[PDB]
Amino acid sequence: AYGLGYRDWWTTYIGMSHYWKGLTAFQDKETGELITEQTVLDYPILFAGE
Amino acid sequence: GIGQIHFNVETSRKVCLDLAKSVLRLVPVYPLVSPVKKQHDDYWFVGRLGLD
Repeated sequence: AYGLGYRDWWTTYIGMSHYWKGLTAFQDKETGELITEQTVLDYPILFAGE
Repeated sequence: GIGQIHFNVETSRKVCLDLAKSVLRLVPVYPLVSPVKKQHDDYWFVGRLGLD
């Protein structure tokens, strides 16, 4: 933009879509409960010996 | 050469059954619990801004 000769002023319209923070979650239909975190359920068992 | 020092396959299966029965005896019920307790149809995918 400087190379082509535009000088001395700039006005930018910040977008609607990107400038904010946000979250995503599951909302249960029966009750307004929000689930935002995840977990791994697993049951390792160690076999050691001869 | 050396002989009769390791189990057969069938005895290995029997010992594994015994171990499974013992471990079940210690822990009769499934301990772990999951935050998501319903099928995918029940939940509603929504997006929010930052909490509060």
